[PDB]
Formats: sequence, structure tokens, C-alpha cells
Amino acid sequence: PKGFNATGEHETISYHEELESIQEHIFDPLLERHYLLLAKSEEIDVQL
Amino acid sequence: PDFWIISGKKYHRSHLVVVRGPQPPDILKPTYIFGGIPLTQRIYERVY
Amino acid sequence: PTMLQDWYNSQGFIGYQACAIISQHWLVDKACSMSGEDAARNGWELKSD
Amino acid sequence: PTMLQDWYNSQGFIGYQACAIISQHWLVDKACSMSGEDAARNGWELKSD
Amino acid sequence: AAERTANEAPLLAMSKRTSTIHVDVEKAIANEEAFNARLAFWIANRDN
Amino acid sequence: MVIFDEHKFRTLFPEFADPAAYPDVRLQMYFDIACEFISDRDSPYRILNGKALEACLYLLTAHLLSLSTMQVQGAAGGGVTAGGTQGGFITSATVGEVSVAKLAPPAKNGWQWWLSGTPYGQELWALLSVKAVGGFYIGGLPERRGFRKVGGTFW
Amino acid sequence: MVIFDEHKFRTLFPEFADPAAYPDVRLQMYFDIACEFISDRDSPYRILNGKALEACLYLLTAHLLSLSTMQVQGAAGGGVTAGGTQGGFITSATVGEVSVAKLAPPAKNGWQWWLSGTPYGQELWALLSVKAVGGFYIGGLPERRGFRKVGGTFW
Repeated sequence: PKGFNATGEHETISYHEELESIQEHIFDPLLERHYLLLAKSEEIDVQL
Repeated sequence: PDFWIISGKKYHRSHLVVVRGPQPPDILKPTYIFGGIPLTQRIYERVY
Repeated sequence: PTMLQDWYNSQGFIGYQACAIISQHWLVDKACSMSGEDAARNGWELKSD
Repeated sequence: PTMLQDWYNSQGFIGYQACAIISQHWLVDKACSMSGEDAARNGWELKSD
Repeated sequence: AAERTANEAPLLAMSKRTSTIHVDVEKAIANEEAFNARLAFWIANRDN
Repeated sequence: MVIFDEHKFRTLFPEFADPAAYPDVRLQMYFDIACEFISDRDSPYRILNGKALEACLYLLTAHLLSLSTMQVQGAAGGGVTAGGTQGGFITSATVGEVSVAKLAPPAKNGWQWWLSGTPYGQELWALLSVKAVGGFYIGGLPERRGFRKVGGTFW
Repeated sequence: MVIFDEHKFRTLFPEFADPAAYPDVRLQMYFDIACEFISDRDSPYRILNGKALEACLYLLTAHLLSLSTMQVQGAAGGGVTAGGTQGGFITSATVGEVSVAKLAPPAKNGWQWWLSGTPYGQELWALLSVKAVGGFYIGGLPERRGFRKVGGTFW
């Protein structure tokens, strides 16, 4: 925006560190259970 | 406080883990009911 | 001083229901949650003996 | 100078109750607590002989 | 000197702007307690 | 709507005591006309209310009655004058060797100039001038209630 | 409300001392009319209070009474004139071989111009002018009580 500092570096770091939390919290349970169910259905003994 | 009462069940202090914010003086502890000073109390006017 | 004492006495505990009602605004939630979510995201490792 | 003497003499002890009440404010608490919190953070090691 | 000079500025900042009105004060003192009420209401509800 | 009382009106203005020359129908009609120059609706929040409003309405009715009754019997020929009799304040007069000069009132529009015609109009104008002091604040909200001042108060 | 004493009123103005010509009911009615012009509520925090307030009320009553007099028997023919006698300050007059000219009072609106009609009105205007000096300041809080000044005094 007009008149604001154009450093941008700290904002990119903050955005990436916020993005990490999304993968940690939202995507992990669903994909974990998906892989568990797929392994059980496709008789893949080795855990993933 | 050495005991906490929750829905009629008595619990000793040692079994519980209690974390508090800023520590009020002894005379002011009963007013805060032996708890730390909330942040909302210190932020609501300025936020508004 | 009298006005100073009144000004400092005005601040006090508001109430649990009041805090709960205040806790819906986005600014307060961000202020109270960013530090908590940032502190314990890297993780920890265990050492045994 | 009488006025200078009065101005310098006016400041004085206020009382433990007054100090306790004034301690509720956020900025005073922050100023009083930051130095103490920062001093004892990096810890120490026990060396014997 | 330094402390008094530092303390002076907020005091003037507290009374930076003064507002005055003219009116036929004879009619005002003729029957007040209503003129006063109207102006008090204006001051209470004053804003842009 | 304020109910007109002819008994109180005649008591207040004894010059209109004669019932033959001033039938109650004319008085009621002139009150009905005068309730339009000034609103007859009354509320406790109004600047003019109650007895002040009653006095204002009565004075306006008397003014209208005088102005109307001037025409019909003025020139000793039943108002045979082509253009009627005009009103207004008389700043000077002379009858033989008697002369009087008065002070012109500060009229600035049609309303005040018309009111200055007769003493009832002058009294009505004076009452309105007394009650007209001050002003109204119509729009606005109590914004100052959201901040802390002096002794930790929000008033 | 303020109690109206007819005995004290007649004592103040000996020219109204006749009870037959000026019945007490007329005086009470005129006092009730005049209490609408000026609020009669008495408090120690008003500029007008006590003897000053009673004097203003009585002067207004006398002014109204004289104004009514010039109509009821100023013409003395039962008020048979055209529009009624008109009031106001007489700046100049002449009767026969005697001429007198006076100074025009500084009237700026209907209230003062109407008041200047009779000596009682002039006295009331003068008293109001004396009591009217000064001003008002309504909205305000002691903001200055929170700082240390000069000799460590918050006053």
C-alpha cells in the first residue's frame, strides 16, 4: 500500500511460518487417516 | 488455594496443574479469585 | 492526590462473562493467540538418561 | 527558594496500599517485571573447586 | 526546570481548543434551567 | 387541540365583552384560523407549551379580530373605501395643535411588521422573542461515552 | 410557584391602591400571565433569586396592568377605536406652545422595545441588564487536577 515500508522480508517469513501451522493442523489428520485406510484396504502391511 | 471443587468433586492441589498470568499482590488476590490479571481487561478499551 | 487515586482505582476485574464476550473480537483473538501458536510449533525432542 | 523547596519536598512516600493499587496498571507492571524476567533467563552453572 | 517544562505540554494539550458562543444573555437569565438543559444536552451529544 | 373558551377570552379582554357586536361564531372562526399560524399541537418537550401556548393563541386571535373588525365600519359608510383600511405601526400623528412621534420597532420581515400593527401583536412578538433564546441540536450521538476521563469516569 | 401578595403589591405602587378600580382577581390573573414570561422557580444557583426575582415579577405585572389600562380606558369610550391604542416610547411630543424631545433608548429586538413602553418596563430592563453581566460555562471537567504545578499543588 501507498506510504508503507517495502521491506517485505519479515512479512514473507511470517507468512511461511503461518503456512506451516496450516499443514500441521488442518491437512495432517485427514491425510493421515486417508493413508491408514488405504493401507488397510490395499493390504499394505508396512506402516507409512 | 489447596483444593478446587468442580461440580461437587473435590480435587487436591498436587493432582492439578495451574498456570497463571501476572501475579497480583496478596490483598488483591481474593478480588481476582486467586487468578492472574486478564489481558482483555487491559486491552478492550484501546482496541475499541 | 485524589483524581490520580480515582483513576487508578477505576481499573479492576471485570468478570469472566465479560472476558468471554470481549474474546469474540478478531484483534483480541489475534493478540492472545499468535504468541501461543508460534511458541510451540517447532517441536521438541526427547533425551533418556 | 521557597517554591523550589516545596516542589522538591512534595514528592515522598505514598503507602503500601497505594503502591499495590497502582501496580495493577499494565505499563507499570511491564516496567517492573521486564528487567527481573530478563535477568534470570540465561541461567547459571554449578562449578565446585 | 526540565521537569516543569516536560509537564507543561500535556496540560496545554488537554485544553488545546476552546469554543464560545454569543447570545442575548438577558433572555437567557430571564428563564434559565431550560437554556442550561438544552446546552448541556448539546454538549453531551456533541460530535461531527 | 386546545379547546377555545369564550368566557376566559372575554374575561381577559374586556373590550370584547359586548356579545351583540362580537358573536361567538366569529370568535370561534378566528381561533380556528389562528390555530394555523401557530401549531395548536402541544407536547411537554416543546419550547412553548401549556399556558404560554394558550396565551399566544389568544393574543393571535385578538389581533386577527381587531384587524378584521377595522374594515367593516371605519369610514362611516360601512367600509365603502375601495381598498379597505391598511394596517401598520404609526410613527407620528397630528391633530390640530397636538403632535406625537414614537420609536419605530425593529421589524425585519413580513411577520414582525404585521405583528407590530396592534398591541396584542406586539405582546405576542415580545413573548416569542423571550422564548426564542437559545437553539436546537438535532443530529448527533453520544460518542464521548466510550473514553475514560479525569477520575476514571465515562460520563 | 411563588405566592403573590396583593397587599404588598398595592403598598409598592400606591397608584393601584384602589380596590374598586383594580379587583384582586384581575391582579392575580395578570400575575399568572406574567409568570409565563419569566420562570418563577427559585433556587440559590440562579442569577435572579429572592427579592430581585419578586421585584422583576411585580414590575412585569405592573407593566401588563398599565398596558391593559391604556386599552380599557385609554380611549375611555369602551375601546371603540379602530385597532386599539399602540404602545412604545415617545421620542417627541408637542402640545400647544410647549415642545419636548427625548433620547431614544437602544432597543434591538421585540423584548426590549416592548419593555420600553412604560416606566416599570424600563426599570425591569435596567435590572435585567445589571444582573446580566458575565457568562456561562456548562460542559467541563477538572482536567487540570491531574498535574503538578509550581509548588506541588494540584489545585
